[PDB]
Amino acid sequence: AGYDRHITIFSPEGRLYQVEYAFKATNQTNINSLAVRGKDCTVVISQKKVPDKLLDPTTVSYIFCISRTIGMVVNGPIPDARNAALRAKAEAAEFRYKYGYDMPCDVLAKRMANLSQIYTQRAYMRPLGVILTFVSVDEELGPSIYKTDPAGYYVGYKATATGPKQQEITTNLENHFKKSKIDHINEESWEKVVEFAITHMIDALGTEFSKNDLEVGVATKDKFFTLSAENIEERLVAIAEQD
Amino acid sequence: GTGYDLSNSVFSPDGRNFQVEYAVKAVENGTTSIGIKCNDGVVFAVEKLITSKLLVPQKNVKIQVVDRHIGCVYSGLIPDGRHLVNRGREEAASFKKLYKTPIPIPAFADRLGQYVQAHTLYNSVRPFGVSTIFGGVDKNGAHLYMLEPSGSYWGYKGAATGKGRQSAKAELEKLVDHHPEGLSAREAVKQAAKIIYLAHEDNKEKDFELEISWCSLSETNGLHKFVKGDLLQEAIDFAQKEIN
Amino acid sequence: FRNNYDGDTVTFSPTGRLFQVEYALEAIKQGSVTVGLRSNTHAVLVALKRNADELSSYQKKIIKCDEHMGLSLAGLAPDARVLSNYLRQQCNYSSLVFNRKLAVERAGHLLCDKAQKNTQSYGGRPYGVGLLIIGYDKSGAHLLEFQPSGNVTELYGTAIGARSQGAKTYLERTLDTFIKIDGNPDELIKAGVEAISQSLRDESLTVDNLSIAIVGKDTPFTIYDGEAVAKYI
Amino acid sequence: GYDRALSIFSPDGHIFQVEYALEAVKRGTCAVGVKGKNCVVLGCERRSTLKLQDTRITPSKVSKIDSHVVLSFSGLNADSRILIEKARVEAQSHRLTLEDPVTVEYLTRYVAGVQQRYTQSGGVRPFGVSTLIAGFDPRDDEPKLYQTEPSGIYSSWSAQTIGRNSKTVREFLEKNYDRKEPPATVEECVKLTVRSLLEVVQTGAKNIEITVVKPDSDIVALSSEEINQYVTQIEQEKQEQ
Amino acid sequence: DRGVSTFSPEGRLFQVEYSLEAIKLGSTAIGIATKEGVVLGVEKRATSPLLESDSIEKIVEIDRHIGCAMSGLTADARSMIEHARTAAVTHNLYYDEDINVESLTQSVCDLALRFGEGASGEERLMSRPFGVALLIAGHDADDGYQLFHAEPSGTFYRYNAKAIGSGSEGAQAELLNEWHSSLTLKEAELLVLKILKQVMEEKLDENNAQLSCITKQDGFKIYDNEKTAELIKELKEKEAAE
Amino acid sequence: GSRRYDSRTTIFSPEGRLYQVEYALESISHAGTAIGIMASDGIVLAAERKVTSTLLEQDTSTEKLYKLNDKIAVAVAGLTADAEILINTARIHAQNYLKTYNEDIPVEILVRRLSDIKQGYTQHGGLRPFGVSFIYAGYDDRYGYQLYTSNPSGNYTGWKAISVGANTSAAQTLLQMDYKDDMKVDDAIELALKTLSKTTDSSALTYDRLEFATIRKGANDGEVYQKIFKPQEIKDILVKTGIT
Amino acid sequence: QFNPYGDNGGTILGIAGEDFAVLAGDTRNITDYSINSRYEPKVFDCGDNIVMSANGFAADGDALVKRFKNSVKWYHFDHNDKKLSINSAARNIQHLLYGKRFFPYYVHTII
Amino acid sequence: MDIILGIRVQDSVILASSKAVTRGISVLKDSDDKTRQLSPHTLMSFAGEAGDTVQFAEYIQANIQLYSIREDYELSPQAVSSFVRQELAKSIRSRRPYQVNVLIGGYDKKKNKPELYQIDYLGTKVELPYGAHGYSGFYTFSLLDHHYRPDMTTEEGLDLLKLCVQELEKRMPMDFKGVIVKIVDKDGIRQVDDFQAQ
Amino acid sequence: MTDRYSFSLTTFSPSGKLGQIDYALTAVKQGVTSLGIKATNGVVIATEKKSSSPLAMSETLSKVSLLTPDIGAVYSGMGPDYRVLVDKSRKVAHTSYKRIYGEYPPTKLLVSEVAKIMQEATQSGGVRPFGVSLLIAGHDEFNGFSLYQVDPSGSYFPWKATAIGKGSVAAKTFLEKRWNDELELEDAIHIALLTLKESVEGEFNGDTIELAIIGDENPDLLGYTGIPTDKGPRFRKLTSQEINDRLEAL
Repeated sequence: AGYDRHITIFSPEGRLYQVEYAFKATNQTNINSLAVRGKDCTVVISQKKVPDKLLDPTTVSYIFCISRTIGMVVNGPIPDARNAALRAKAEAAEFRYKYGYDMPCDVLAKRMANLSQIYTQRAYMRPLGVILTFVSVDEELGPSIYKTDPAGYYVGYKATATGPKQQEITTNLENHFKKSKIDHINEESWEKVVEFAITHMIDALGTEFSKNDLEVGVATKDKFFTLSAENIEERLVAIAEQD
Repeated sequence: GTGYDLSNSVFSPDGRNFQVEYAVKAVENGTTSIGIKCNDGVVFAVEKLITSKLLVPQKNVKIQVVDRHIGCVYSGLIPDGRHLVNRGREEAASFKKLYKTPIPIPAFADRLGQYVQAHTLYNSVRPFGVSTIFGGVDKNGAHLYMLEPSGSYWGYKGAATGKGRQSAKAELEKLVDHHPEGLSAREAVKQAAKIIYLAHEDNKEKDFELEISWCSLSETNGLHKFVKGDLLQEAIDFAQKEIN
Repeated sequence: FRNNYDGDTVTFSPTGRLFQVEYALEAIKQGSVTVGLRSNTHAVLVALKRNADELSSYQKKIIKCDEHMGLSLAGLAPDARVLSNYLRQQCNYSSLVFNRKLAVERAGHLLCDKAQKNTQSYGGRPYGVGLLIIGYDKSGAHLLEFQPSGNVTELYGTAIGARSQGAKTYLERTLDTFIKIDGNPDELIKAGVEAISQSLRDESLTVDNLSIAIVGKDTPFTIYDGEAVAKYI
Repeated sequence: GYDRALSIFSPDGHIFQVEYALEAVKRGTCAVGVKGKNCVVLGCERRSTLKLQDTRITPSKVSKIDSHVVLSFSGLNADSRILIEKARVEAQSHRLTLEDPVTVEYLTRYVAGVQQRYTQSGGVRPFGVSTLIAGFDPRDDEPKLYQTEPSGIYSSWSAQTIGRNSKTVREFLEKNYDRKEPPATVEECVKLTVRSLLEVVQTGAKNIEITVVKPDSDIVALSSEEINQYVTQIEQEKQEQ
Repeated sequence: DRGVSTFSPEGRLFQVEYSLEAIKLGSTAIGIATKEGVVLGVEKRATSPLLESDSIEKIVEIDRHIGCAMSGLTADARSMIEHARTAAVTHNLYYDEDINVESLTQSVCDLALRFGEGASGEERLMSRPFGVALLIAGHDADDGYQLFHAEPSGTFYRYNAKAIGSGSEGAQAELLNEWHSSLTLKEAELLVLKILKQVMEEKLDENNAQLSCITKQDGFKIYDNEKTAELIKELKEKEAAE
Repeated sequence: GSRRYDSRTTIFSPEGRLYQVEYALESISHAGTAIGIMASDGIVLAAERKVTSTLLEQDTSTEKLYKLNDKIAVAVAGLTADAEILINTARIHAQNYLKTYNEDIPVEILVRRLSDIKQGYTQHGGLRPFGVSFIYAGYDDRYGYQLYTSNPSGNYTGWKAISVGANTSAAQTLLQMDYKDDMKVDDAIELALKTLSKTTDSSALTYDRLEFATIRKGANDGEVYQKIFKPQEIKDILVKTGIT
Repeated sequence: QFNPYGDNGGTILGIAGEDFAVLAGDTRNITDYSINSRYEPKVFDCGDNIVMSANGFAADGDALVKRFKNSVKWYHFDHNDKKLSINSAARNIQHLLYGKRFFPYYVHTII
Repeated sequence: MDIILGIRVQDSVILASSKAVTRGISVLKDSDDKTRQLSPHTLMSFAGEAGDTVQFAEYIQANIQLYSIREDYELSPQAVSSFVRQELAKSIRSRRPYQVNVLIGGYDKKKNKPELYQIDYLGTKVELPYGAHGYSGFYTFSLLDHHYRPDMTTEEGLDLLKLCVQELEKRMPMDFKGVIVKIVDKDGIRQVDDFQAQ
Repeated sequence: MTDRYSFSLTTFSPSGKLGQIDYALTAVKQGVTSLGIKATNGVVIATEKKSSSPLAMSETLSKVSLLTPDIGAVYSGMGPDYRVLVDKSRKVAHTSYKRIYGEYPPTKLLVSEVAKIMQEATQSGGVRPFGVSLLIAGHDEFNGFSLYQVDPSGSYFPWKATAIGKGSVAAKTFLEKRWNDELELEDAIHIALLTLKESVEGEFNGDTIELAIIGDENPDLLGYTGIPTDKGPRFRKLTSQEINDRLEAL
């Protein structure tokens, strides 16, 4: 009856409210992230917001190293994001062991999607209020970005963004692509693609960034890594001499 | 409609988990305790309200060790905290058995997070009614951590929780601003005694028993030990002094 | 309000209260009175036993857990049994597996952990009884107070049950005195009896009415009931 | 997994589901059993939600638990099936291990306990059935009549009934059955059983079915006709006045 | 709705209180305990004159040295008695002696609170408290003749005399007055019989009241109708004076 | 907790009725009408299909008449899926009886077993019943031609002619009107069809809207034949009767 | 293969008098040809005026003696301080012993 | 082993089974009935391992009796046997197989014909004019292969059994103490009380 | 801890309705249109690719899935619910059939299997029905070509043609006029394309249409040569190009 708004069962309009609310939860952190694919790399930027001075700034991240190859950034509270990280790690390991090759991004995405689908269908499992963007330079497919949500949806993008100002970034991004006509930043070094990444997050959020305001992650052939405040700064500098 | 707060795993229309938040309240209604990270260790201290003179002095200990290099202190529903330490212990052992080396702090923390976060996933269990400040020394540094009923945790330069939370963080923020160099575990012990003392003012009614403990790479060898005797009085003194 | 959040122990109120646990604590306040007080050499328990009719027995409130430990109960007796039985087992295990008398401090820690499971688990129910635990071990005499909330505290003395507050205040003053009753069992008992009398109203403590237990240095946890407590009124 | 306490206590000391099961009993056709001096008769009225039935096959109301014990009921038909089977098995099991068929009492106590059990186990609702179990104890000639209810309570009767309007027919039995001289014959017992049934069955030959149980495994169900003869002669012990 | 092991704001277990209520509607059972034996008498309470009164079992033997009277939803007592019997026989097997009555009683009460729906404490597999109370009386060498009242709460008390069931408060009050240390088996039989008479709606006779006693010499004996009738008669005369 | 969302599907009303059962029966009454008529040399099962269109393929369709074994078949009224679950298991219990005793299973045993599976959902488990009712048409060496019916309460009974689904009272009344103990298969078919004709909630009884089945013990053979009528044959039998 | 058993020698003797009884046992404990101890008691006081010895494979004898003392401990607990009569102790032991009928306590015991 | 013979005449089945139970060095009993009536027209004879023998028999009895009541019908002999076979065939792969051999002689009231089935502890079943288990068959099958006729009377079958018994008493080493004969026909099951001297 | 939700979440209302099931049917209604037309020598199933942003990559999402080399399924309703049903359906085709008979299951049986799962979600304790409806099209040596629709209740039925979701009714109506029993696959494709066009709100081309067929055997897609019994898979997903070529013949 009127409990159809507590557990994942259908409402008379054919909706799962708990899933809906879970989506709203992803915004609680107030961080925006984007990801774009280079010619042979994949960058994801996510803002970093350290309010309290009493925290050790380096322990704050919503970007996670899943496997030597896959990188994942979460938009959502941390206890749910970490819970998803661990599992994504457990899964990527198991896949390597059982199949003899590294789990690809899309498959890892898909697998992560399916578990979510499950919380969507069983009363006892609450969905996780987080959206996961997996990125890597798959050995078979190239730079990749696959994102999943609490509804169990997942898909691949030419570039994406997520967070409170998703729409603004998306539109700026879409525009850049209509202009270029290609599906990736036509750039050789990931350093530059990281620049475009930040540059456009600035142009769209109408904000300037300091080194401790971003979190950057890159994924190249046979490796994914997070940038250091200093590598980030090298970028911040490079752009502040272009714009 | 309403009712989104009668069950622990239910998301509200605003995307919050009300039972987790009501849990936090049980925390706030509790004693204060803090953690000050330092140049090669961490110090923990907690206010211990003296309910009556019938209480035997220095006996109802509250800080807890995990393994041999980790201190744990929490404010709130004491038992929930103890429960959280039993798992910590078990998870520490499991790590050592399989890997030989004692559990690294970041890793210990996450093990804690994950168990707590798990208590916000089902409506057949209630979240934890405690926030925990814990840390210690490992292969590469000192680590201080605080965990909330939501399972959120992060690394701290200093941390505090409980009723005196605010004044405590006030003091702590002072320390971080004034001493960017770090603090000697010797100093931090004092400072902790202070912060607790000040923080007792937000509850200036009942008298208190101070309790500190530390883990320092040169003062305790990386092992968690409590502060007793000579070293304890020094801090109690340094405290009662700067209270005025 | 309350009526919505008191349905079970797995629900926190908007204040951060656990009503089922709180409600549990009430059955204790409903129970008869018992007092504990320790010196540095002995620990005594004096508890007022409560009959149902003038035609019945006075519910036994003290239980021996080991030769070195025991407790007086206040509240729901069954839950007392379940808990003392658990205390009996843990004492047994220490003796058997380590040939070590269980530390009261540890016995305490164990009781807290047992109750707590019934205060965070569905369909379960907090225990409805408070416990006064005394014991002598490698570090002297001890007295522990256990509450269904899971909270256990070691005190020089205390009292629980209906009107407990009388004795609890009495001891709070009588402290400096009794804590020094070393090497004299009967006195501590007396001190206990006096204290217990501070929470009376009904009638004076009698033969069928009183229950005292003592543990100490060269004294194994022994239960004195009726015929033998006569000299302590 | 499913273990919800369905039978539970309510503020006044009642177990509703148990009580509501009694209602389903009241809603079922009447069943009567009266015991003679050398027999026991069990009669039952016939349902009427629809008619065009195949009288040949439909599971009648009286069932043999064993060659010397029968059980009739009033209530959820389906619910009764479970009790019968369970009773039959125990009838066999008892034979296998004691090398002696059950006494009606044993069989009664068995069925009874199964009912009680369902009133305090998780995940289940009480049996919506009450039964009349009759027959003779092995090698004995003293007739046995017992009744059981969803609560699980049981006991014996010189005569008794359950089901809709049992309140009315009980009265007839209470008045026409004298414990000083129970229907001293198969005939008069059958008659008294029919008379009683008539008071409520409301003149319907094909509405009544009667069964007689004699000592040493002699159990016989009357023909639609032999009963009709009883209905006939009975309407005369009312008309001749 | 709420669970079956929920505590009221007054600190009591609902289902327990509720069952205690159901117990108030039962046939009276009285037991008196003297230095010559223990009497347990009960009111059959036939719900119709066609029911064969002797087929009412409300006083059962647990062992030769322990008997028991029930009051309440008497079907719930079956599994209790069984456990009581097995508990006593088993004890004799493992120790070559009789189980102490307290011990037997205590074993029965251990069942009491084992109800719930996944109550994290052990494996409680019973959906609701017992809707019945027992009067357990017996004798052992250590503590003589004893009478115990066992309630669905897990608690049990020892009484010199006790009444349970519908006429409890009244009967209890009467017992309270009439009872004394130097009572005799016959006097006790009488009181039970008398007090039963009082609280009984229908007129007490041999087919509706049942007496039984347990003594060191002959053990648990359920009085046969003829013996009880003689006592009933012996009573009309004791009462028909002053 | 979890109890919060439990409907208690196996409880009694104050009136001693089973909600879920009563409510399932109601579901069934909105289902296509199925009829079973027992003759002296056969049994006819006929059913009116619900949910039709110009595009629905009637050729390779069987949504109401199912074969349980070579001597027994059932007509369904209710949820087609819930049906298949019970069918697949009934088919199996048939084969088990066979393997165990090397004799085909007596119709009533098969029936009683199925009815017992339904009674279960009525008394324990906490699951919704199956919204299905069956008319079984079967033959056996002990009773010959048999027609039974089972519904959600797990109760079953035998019949000379019967119907389930929508308009039972209407159809029943019509059947009580024209049925007679000494009927014949070709006649029962007609009756079956007529009855459907006057209860149909549609304009005209067309072939595509029907499913017909007969269980005849042909004289020149010995083996009970089961013939599930093919579309063309329904059309034919329909013209013969004159509905056209 | 692992042989779960061993023999530690020793010998015990018990004699019942009119108002007394004794249970004597030697004090040597061996293994094959070596003396393990010249003084390792195997006759113990189990409380309630009951002495017992389980001689054979010491590990088993020890385990047995342990389980019995404990049975005496719990008899007190469960049956309100009642003293375990010797006849009762005996029967109790029968059960302790027979519980291991399919992996026996390789010992010959006396109380 | 003990003796279990069965012979199907025209209107009946006659089972003959030895009266001795020997254990070690002594014959404990000389009047054993190694038979159980499964149903009024079905009798089963059994032999094999000490306990398994009666235990399996009585179990099969219970199960057939139960079915009889649940359906107020008597399973055909063929049915009872297939049932028994499967119980055996399932046993052969259990932890401790029933080591029992049985002959089932029943009168099929529907077909109005006597039947006899031989089933071994492995669940090997076969229908036969006459059968035996153990060593007896080693003598009797040839004897019967020669003296048996499909149209014999109950009396003729009994005499044939007599021959069998004699041959067995002559040549078998163990004193089995005679046999108990039972005839299964249209009117039920009866034991020939006169075989120790006919 | 533990899934204590052991009771049905779909029960009967007093009107005899199974709420959760009707509701799932609504969810289906809100889903994009998908159809399937059956030819004499083929079957086509198609649907629209509702690109939820131009940044997303359309190709990386198969709404049309191959279940066996001769069977496909398309849907309308909640995609995730679908994706997991394909996984299971693909697995069951092996566990309950290819691992026992050495050959792929026939359409109706596979369908029968899928349907059973859906039913379970309607009665098992602790779950909610699937919010999807599928159109499964296949072929098998003994039944020829078929097309089935499976609803959240678990009911399935064969069709000459049908459509589900948003523009169902209009589409069902459009098909009823064009369809006939002498349609050669190309023509049905065509019809499907037309039918699809009317539901499609904006862009219409091979990058927004996912149309697949079940037709003749295709050996060039087998991947190996040398065995004359395995003639090739009959299911083929049409390419963007192949769709456009037929679009440019509107």
